[PDB]
Formats: sequence, C-alpha cells, structure tokens
Amino acid sequence: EVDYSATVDQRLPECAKLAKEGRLQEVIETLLSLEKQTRTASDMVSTSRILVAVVKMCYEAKEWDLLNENIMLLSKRRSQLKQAVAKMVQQCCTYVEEITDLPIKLRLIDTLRMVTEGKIYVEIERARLTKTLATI
Amino acid sequence: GSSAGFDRHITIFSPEGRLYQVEYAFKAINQGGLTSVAVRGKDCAVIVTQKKVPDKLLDSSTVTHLFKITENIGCVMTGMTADSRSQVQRARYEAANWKYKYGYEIPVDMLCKRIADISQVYTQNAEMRPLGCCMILIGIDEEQGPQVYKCDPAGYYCGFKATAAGVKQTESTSFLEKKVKKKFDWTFEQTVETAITCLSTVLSIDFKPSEIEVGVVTVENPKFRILTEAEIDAHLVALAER
Amino acid sequence: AAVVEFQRAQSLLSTDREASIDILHSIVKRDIQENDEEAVQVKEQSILELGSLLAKTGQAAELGGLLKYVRPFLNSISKAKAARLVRSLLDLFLDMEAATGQEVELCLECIEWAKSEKRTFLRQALEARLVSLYFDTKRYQEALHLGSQLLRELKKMDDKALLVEVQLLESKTYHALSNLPKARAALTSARTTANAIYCPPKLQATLD
Amino acid sequence: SKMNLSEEVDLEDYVARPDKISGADINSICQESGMLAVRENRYIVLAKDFEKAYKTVIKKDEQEHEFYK
Amino acid sequence: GYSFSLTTFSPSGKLVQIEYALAAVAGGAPSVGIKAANGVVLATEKKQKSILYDERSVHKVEPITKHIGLVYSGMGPDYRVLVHRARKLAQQYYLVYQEPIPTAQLVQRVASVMQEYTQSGGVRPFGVSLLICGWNEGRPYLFQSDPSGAYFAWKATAMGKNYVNGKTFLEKRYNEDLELEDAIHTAILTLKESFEGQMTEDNIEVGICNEAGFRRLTPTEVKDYLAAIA
Amino acid sequence: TGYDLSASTFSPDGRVFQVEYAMKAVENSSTAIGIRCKDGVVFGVEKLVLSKLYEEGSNKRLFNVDRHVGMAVAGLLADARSLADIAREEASNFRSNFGYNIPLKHLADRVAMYVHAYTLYSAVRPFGCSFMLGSYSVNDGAQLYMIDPSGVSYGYWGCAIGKARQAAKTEIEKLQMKEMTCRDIVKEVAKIIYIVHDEVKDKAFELELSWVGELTNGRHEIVPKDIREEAEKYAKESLK
Amino acid sequence: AEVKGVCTEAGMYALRERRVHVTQEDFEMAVAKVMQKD
Repeated sequence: EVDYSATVDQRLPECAKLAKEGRLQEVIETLLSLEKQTRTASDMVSTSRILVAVVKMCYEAKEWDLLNENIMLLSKRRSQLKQAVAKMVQQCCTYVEEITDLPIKLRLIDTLRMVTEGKIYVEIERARLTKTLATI
Repeated sequence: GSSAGFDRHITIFSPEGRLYQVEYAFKAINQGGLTSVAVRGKDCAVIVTQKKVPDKLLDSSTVTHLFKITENIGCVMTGMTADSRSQVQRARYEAANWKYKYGYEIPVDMLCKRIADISQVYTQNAEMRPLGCCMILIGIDEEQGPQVYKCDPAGYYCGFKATAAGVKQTESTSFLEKKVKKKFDWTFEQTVETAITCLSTVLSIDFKPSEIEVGVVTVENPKFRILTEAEIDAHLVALAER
Repeated sequence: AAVVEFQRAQSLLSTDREASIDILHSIVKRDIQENDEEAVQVKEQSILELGSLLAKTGQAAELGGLLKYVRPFLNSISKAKAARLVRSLLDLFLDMEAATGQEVELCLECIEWAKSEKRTFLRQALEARLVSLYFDTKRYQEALHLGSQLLRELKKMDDKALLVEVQLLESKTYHALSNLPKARAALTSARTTANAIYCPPKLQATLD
Repeated sequence: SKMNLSEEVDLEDYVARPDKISGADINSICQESGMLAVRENRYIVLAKDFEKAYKTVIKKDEQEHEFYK
Repeated sequence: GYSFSLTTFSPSGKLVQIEYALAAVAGGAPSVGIKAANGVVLATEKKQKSILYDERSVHKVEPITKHIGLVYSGMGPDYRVLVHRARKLAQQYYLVYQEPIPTAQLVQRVASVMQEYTQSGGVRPFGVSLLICGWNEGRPYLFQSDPSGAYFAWKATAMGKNYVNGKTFLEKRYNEDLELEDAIHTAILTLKESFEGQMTEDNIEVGICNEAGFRRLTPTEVKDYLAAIA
Repeated sequence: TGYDLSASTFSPDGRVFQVEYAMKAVENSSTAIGIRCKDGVVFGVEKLVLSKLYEEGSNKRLFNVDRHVGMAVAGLLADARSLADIAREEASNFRSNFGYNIPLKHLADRVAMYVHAYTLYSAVRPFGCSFMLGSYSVNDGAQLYMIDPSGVSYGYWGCAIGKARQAAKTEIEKLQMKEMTCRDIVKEVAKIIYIVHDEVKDKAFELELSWVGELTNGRHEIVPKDIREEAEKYAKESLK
Repeated sequence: AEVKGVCTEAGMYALRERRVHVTQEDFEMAVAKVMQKD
C-alpha cells in the first residue's frame, strides 16, 4: 500500500535513545500516533515493529504499570492487525520467563492471558502462558 | 390488506382499520432521496441532513432543508420539497401567533403538537391529501432543556433523544439506538459528531463540508444557527482524525 | 443531609456488613418532619437496604423488630410504597429459614395491616405464606382452617396460580396428618387447577 | 450450548425482544454470531457478535406506523 | 370541503365505516378501566418501538378537568383532537354554570362530537374509543365512548388489543367492594395478560381519580404498584 | 386505476401523479433558458410561431411581474398568464404593505406556495406551467429562481424549462456565467436557444430576450432590438 | 365434540400413568386441558 518501512527505521532508534534518557510517557504517545498511521495504512511489518517496540521500552524501564496498560491498550485499538498483536504477545511472553518477581510476573500473565483470550492467532501463546501460570 | 370502496383513494378506514392514504403519505418522505438525523445531547440539539446539488447550474445556497422557524427553534424538512415549505410557513405563522397571543416563545412540544393537529385534519377530511413531509424540530426549552420532536404526516408526534426521518430512517434509528444505549450525556462536539457519524455510517459517503447541513441549538446560546462549510469541516476533520 | 449517610452506608458495604448497619439504623431511627420528600425517600430506601443486609447477617431481633417498629411509619408513605415495604421485609424474614418462633406472629400482624388497609391481594399472598409457616411449625390443624378459607376466596377470584399452592399445602398437611385419602383429594384438585393454567417451573416442580 | 460463548453474553437480552422469530431465526442468529467471530479470527462469541448477528438476521422493517396506537 | 356523508348504511343496515373505525380501536394499545369503591383507575400500554422515544413527552392518560381524565385505545392523533374538544367542552360548561362539568355531561358532549363525524360531510369517524373517568357527587364514574358516539357506563372494562379476553378477566376479578389500590393492582394485572415483554414504570401509564381529583401517576409511583405484581 | 385522477390522492408509492402530469405539460412546450451572470439575469425564450398569421409579439412568454422582476414561462400559457398576475398582485401587495420592492427570494416563495396550494385538493388542478423569476438589485444581487408545478422553488445560476431542458442545461454548463456579464451572456443565451432548437421538428421560432441587471438599473426589460439582432447573428454564425 | 374430546383425553391421561382403567382424576384433568387450556 503506502508501506512506511524506513519511516519507522528513522523514529525507532531515535525513540530508543529518548526512552533511556527518561522520556517514556511522551514517546509512547509519539509511537501511538505512529502506530495509528501504520495500522490505518495496513502496514503489517511496520505496525508489528512498533507494538514490539513499545513493550520493550516499558520492559527495559521497569514500568510494570505502563507495560500492562499498553498491552491492553494496543491490543484493543480499532481494526488492529492480528499479526502485529501476535508479535507483541510473542515478544511479551519472552519477558514473562525473564521476570522472576512473582507478583509482577503474575500481573503480566493475567494481562497477557486476557488480551489473548478467544483469539486463534495467539492461541499457542495463551496456552504456553496458561502452562506457565499453572507451574507458578 | 383488504379494501372496500374508496379506502385507498380518500382518507377513510379500510376493513381492517387502516388509512392507506395516510400510509402512502409516509412513502412520500422517501421520494426526495434524503435522510435527516437529529440527536439531542445534554445541553445541545443537532439536526443534520444531506444536501444534494446534482448540477453546478443550481445555486447550492438555496438547497436547504434546514429552516429557521423561530430565532430559538429550527427544523429539518424531509420529503416533498413543496409540502415541506408549506409546513414551515405554517409553523412560522403559529410560532409568531403564539408569541403575539401568549407573550412567550412557543415551546417546541407545542409547536409540532399544533402542526400534528393541523396535519391530522388532512387525515380526517377527504377533500385534501396529507402533506408528504416529516418535520423535526429542535430547540432549547427554559426548563426541559434540549428538545427534539418529529412531526409525521399522520399527526403523530413524540419527543426524541435521537431521531431520524427519510430514506434511511430505520437504519439510522438502529445506529442511534446503539449509541443511546451506551448512556453518555454527549457534549456539543460529541452530539454533532454522532449526528454526522450516523448519517455517514448509514449512507457510507465520508462527507465533504458541502454535502451535509448542520443546525444546532445550545443552552449557552439558545438560538438556531446553520453551521458554515468551514464549521462543518472542523467536525469532519475531528471525526476523521479519531 | 441524610443522603450522604446512604452513600457512607453504601461505602461501608465493602467493609463489614455490621459496620454499615449502624449507618442504616440511624436513618431508620431518625425522626422525620411533616413531609420531607427527600428524607422519607431515603428513610424508605434505607429500611429496604438495611433489611436486605440483615438477610445475610441473620438478626431476628433487628429484622423482626424492624417490622414491628415501623408500623407507625407506614401511615406516612404512599399505600403502594407501604405495601411494597411490608411485603419486602416480611418476605426476607421468612426466606430466612431461621425458626425464631415468632414468624406466625408478625405474619398475622401483617395480615391485620392488610385487612386494615383493605389490600385484598396482599392479604391473600400473606395468608398463603402463613399456611406454609403453619405447616413448617407443625400447626397442622390451624394450617387447614386458614387454607380452607383461602381456597374459597381464591376460587371466587379465579386466582388459579395461587390456588394450586394452597391445595398443595393442604395436600401436604393431610399427608403429614397421615390422611392419604384426603391428601390425594387435595393433590387431585391442585393438579386439575394447574392443568387449567400455565405453571411456572417452580410451581410445576412442587406439584410433581 | 454447542458454541463457545463468553460469560459476558446474556442471552436474555435477545430472548426478551418482541420479535416474532422461529427456531430457524434463532439458529441463524447464533450461526451468524459465530460467523463474526470466525471473521475476526476468534473462537469465542462475545456479546457484540450476537448483537450484530441479531440485527442482521431479523432485519425487520417497521411495517407499522405509530399513529395506529 | 365535501358536503356528502362518507358514512352510509350498508344493505344489511350497518354503518360499515363505523365498524371499520371500531376495527382500528381493536388494533390500538390496550386500555383498561376499573371503577373501584373509592375511585377509578385508568391504565394503558404506552410502549414505544425504540428507546429513542421520550416516554414522558406524550401522555396517553390526559386530564380534562381537575376531576375527569381520558385514556384511549386506537389512533393517537385522533385522541388529541378529542382531548382538545373535551377540554373546550369542559370549559364551555364551566363559564356558564361556574361549576366543574359532571362526568356524564362531558361524555355526552364528547360522544355527540364523535357522532357528528359519522354523519357530517367529507369526514371519517374517529378511530379511537375514549374511556372517561371522573368523580362527581362522591361517586366514581367510568364511561366508554365508541367511535359511533355511543357511551356506556362501565364498572370495569378493557379496550384495544385483546380487549375481549381482558373483559372476561375483569368479570372474574372485579367486585364492587374493591378499593382503589386493589383496582390499580387489578388494572396492571389486566394489562399484563395482553402485555408482551416486561412492564416497566415507563412503558405503561396509570391514572387514578378520587375525591382529591384526577392525577396521572408518575413513573415512580407506578414502580411501587408494579413491584407488588411480582 | 384511479390513483391519478385527483391531486388529493396519493399513489401507493407516495407520488401525486396529477402534479407529475402537469410537469409533462411543461416538457411539451418550447424551451426557455435563464442565466444568472455576474451583473444580472438574462432570459431567453425559444418562441415558435405556430402560424405566419401571428404578429411579432404574440404569445409573449416573458412577463414583467414587477418593475425589477421578470418571468419566463413554459407549459400552459393560460396558467402561465394566471401565475403572472398572482406574482404581479403579490409584488403589488408587498409594496403596499412593507414599502419596498419585493425580494425575489420572497416573491418566489410566495408564488410557489400559491402553486403548491393547487396541488393538494381535488377541487383545483395543479398549474400546468413552470416559470423562472429573475431579478437584480444593488443590495440583494442577481437572483434567478425557477418554480415548478409541484411548488418547488430553487435558486439557479442557469436553468432551462421546456422540452430541450436537458440539452440546454449541457450548453449552459459550458458557460462561465459567474464571471461574464449580461452583454456577453445575451449572445450566449441566443446561442444556446439556437443550438437546442430543432429545425426538422417544429420550426420557425422567434428569439425572445429579456434582462435585468446593473445596466438596466435593476429594471427588467426586453433586450433592445439592436442588441437582440446582434446576438442573433452571433447565434446563427455559431451553427456554421 | 368438546365433550367427546374430554373423554379421549381422559383415556390419554390414564396412559400417561401407564394405567388401564380411566379414573375420575383423568376426566377432571381432561376437562381442564380441553376447556381452560384450549
């Protein structure tokens, strides 16, 4: 279509630096706007990178409240691409294994298992998170 | 659908108790090909209808189904254009007569109740046909607040939180029914947006600020005003960006 | 004024039930002026919400005593509101299976209020409930006498749905008195009356 | 009962409607409810699918004017 | 206007147009009226086809005087014409006699208006039946005005859709010793059999007449009465 | 079928056929066009001569309903004349009550309601003529309203009533009327009427021209013969 | 015919209980079904 591609290749590293500097609440709004342009454009690969990007920023910055709020929010966007949400959940369930803090891991599991409920494209993940939740 | 005599040609009862002539007047609302939508918010009422100018030869400033019945009362007419103007002229006369005789501005509920009363006589006397038009009034009451009233060819009338009349009345009723079920006291911007959206979603047009006329009444300014193409563009831009 | 306490009582619902109970009681014991259209609405609402809470706490003195305490109050609110108030409070006590021993007493007191206010339809439902209380308390002879009067009154007004329940209670009362011939006769009447109408699934199960 | 419904689905909302519909209509409503779930790559029918399926299947024109009652 | 009667006698000696007007009454929303010992209750099914309608905007139980009230079953617009005529007739009575119009007098005056449209030129009969309730001389009054112009004094009656079954329901549920509150209960029960869906405080309209006069019960009041049904 | 014999009877599809039949009387008449240019309104009527026995000026389809409003008609000429006097008496009453020349928007709205009033009852028939009212003033500006037998009045930049209304509308669209003046448009109105005229069909027409604008000081008048003949030569030359 | 239908329904009610002889209960329950229900 109007595939953005290099457009997100210009923002994403720039947004990566600002996240480390401390500006996170503002850049996610910037990436939310950039996600909206890509999602409407039906750019599968670009939108997938943004959704995977934002969850990484909230993970590396230990923003557990913001990470869970974002996961719910970006999954509920209007006409969200199913493959892009899959990559977000696949990348997010990796963060589940890394996290050792039980209350934080459980809330992320409950959040992730809620955004993957009833959806075929993320049915493998929700299974593995259900297995992960059971072992805990 | 039984018939006996002239029950199809004059406003007299059918064997099953139906006024076919009055029913046929309802089909005349769809003859114009236009849909009107009225939505009432917490402090505003908006009437929106589509404007069609088939050729550049026609003066688009004169194609208006939005009529300023009073300084504080405005209406959107759907149906036969000629019959619609007659109701508007009659409604203006009754509004002026009410002010002269009673000393205060005519309530919106009483304005159509007279128009509904006027149109009922056409449904009882066989010498005249019912007016094939539907009238939707909007106005801010002193106490009841925003008001929306439809005014059918048969003399039926009711208050509406969100009504619609025309070709797509039933499809727009379902959309408005879904929105009111959410139970949100909409602001002025939301009410215009849900009024424009209702016409847009049902017709699937993605309006330009030259294909719809928007008329609003607000509590802060209880006066009926026609939104300019620039003003309609602001809502169309805001709706698109979300 | 008193409306704020209602939200405070509503806020205390998440807390201990007895903690909110003090808030609702204070409104209930609060005296009212001539009309106080806002206060009586809150006072009636509190009394309905307080009794609903007591259906979980199970306090006979506070639930049974509530009905006996508010009889003067029922002369202030509208008759429909008062009748709904008596029905709601009295139903909650008897749905509470705790056999405090005074159930037949205030239920008879309610019927006396129904007769005083000439609320016939309200009285019939309480009488049909009183027959069930009599059977549950083993006052078999009194249960039949009250039911027999109710059967004639329900027959005249063709209240078949309520009629079937009374005949079943008469059927159960005779069966407990070890009178199979009269229990079967009463059950026969209940089945025939039920066949004449539509039975709600609760009534059909009780008949079956 | 044979369909993977969500707990948020209240069937009484559509049962209580005054539309005079048949078992084929009710089967179509549930059938189209799973149609929307399948379209959105889902396996659980939520309330929004049932609301859209009911509206599509019924599609009852008013056919009655209010002034008659 | 046309100067010839649109209502004429059929060869079988029937005013066929009047019968067809009564057919419209049978298609209207049910209306139930009960004359209890201490008052009269008027109840109707005020059910809208969507929530978008404002229920309180238009009322089906409309007062005529401080002591007389109307409820109809039939065509909505025609009822308003008779409501205005009844109020005008009630006033014309009041200016001359300086006394509230008796219930029987208003029905006779209103029924005369209904008869005119069954004989006048170029007009069709009103497709409504009027249930008139009032209080005069310390006694409750209930009347029904058919489209033909005939007025009947009813102890308890039902009009509109499923009126035949509602009338029989009242025969087995009405007694002259009934009180006003039990009349409201019996009225809502009478509506319930013909009612489809559930009866809320907004989809039915109940009006009562007593020594204090005629008033239309607010939706809050109808809710208390409705709670006793279930 | 009986659904088309009275104006007080609706068809089952909600259409008054008696009004629509009156529309057909207009579509059987010769074409009259009106163009609202930058500084006025110019009227042009294709006026066929039914016989050589008619004098030049008979059956004038261009009327003067006021000193500032013209009227180009099409359809039943008797009904067109009757609607002319209704417009004349409406304009006369407006001046005798409010004290100023009647606005063309109000004149169109007033006459159209008179036309609409004949579309509701079986005691009268709809007027079988469609007409255009054109006016100019310093304040209101050039206005051109067309009223149909149903009673519908819309403003126009260029309008055509008659049997070649569709053909004339295509020719009017090619014009840039909002920028050119009456002097340039009278030639164009002549050209369009000559284009849509059918010589093999009903022939021997007379060009009736009238205008109202700032060059007539807001007064409707017949285009002078010198300009009318100049436009006629240009119109005839455009046909090659 | 309604009287006859009551009898045939009374025999049905005995069959619903797998009885052989029609009892008075069956006739009464048949009366209620034929008249009141229908």
